[PDB]
Amino acid sequence: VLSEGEWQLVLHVWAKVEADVAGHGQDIHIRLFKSHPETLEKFDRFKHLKTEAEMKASEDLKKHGVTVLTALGAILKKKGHHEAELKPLAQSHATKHKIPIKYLEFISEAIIHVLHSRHPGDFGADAQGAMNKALELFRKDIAAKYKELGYQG
Ligand code: HEM
Repeated sequence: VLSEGEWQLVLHVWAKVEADVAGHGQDIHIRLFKSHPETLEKFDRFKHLKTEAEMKASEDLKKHGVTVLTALGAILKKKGHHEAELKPLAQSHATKHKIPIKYLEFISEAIIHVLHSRHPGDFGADAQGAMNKALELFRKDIAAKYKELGYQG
């Protein structure tokens, strides 16, 4: 469970993300694909992208990052009461895209990295710990929904 204080630190930094959702999404995906290249293989629509500049130039990748961060933001704003928002995500990611929890760990790492790179003054140790707890909760809850669907990833 996160404390109310922890949720407020999470949402405080999230408001900074919301000032440029597209750019944050791009940096997060680029970091993810650079640090863990195997994850790019999951995206039939993006795996053709060969360089960082191609990734930045891709309107479809930029659009996708807004979709991803919009879904995550909607989840975070529920402060743990996110069943209705999380279930459809679990359904598609377990049954269609087949994304193991370890890949969700990888993108969580990319999120923390990008938020610190862009907002160090609003993302110190305590805020990072809070965001880490929020993403840990997201991953734990999605893993339970995965199992309900029969996926052990
Ligand atoms: C913060 C965690 C993530 C969130 C919030 C998120 C959210 C979303 C959303 C909202 C969609 C569109 C609707 C849907 O199909 O469910 C989507 C699609 C997709 N996701 Fe994720 N995602 C996350 C992590 C990942 C990761 C790490 C991967 C791969 C390693 C992945 C793979 C995919 C793929 C392949 C699609 C279909 C893209 C397309 O061709 O249109 N997701 N995701």
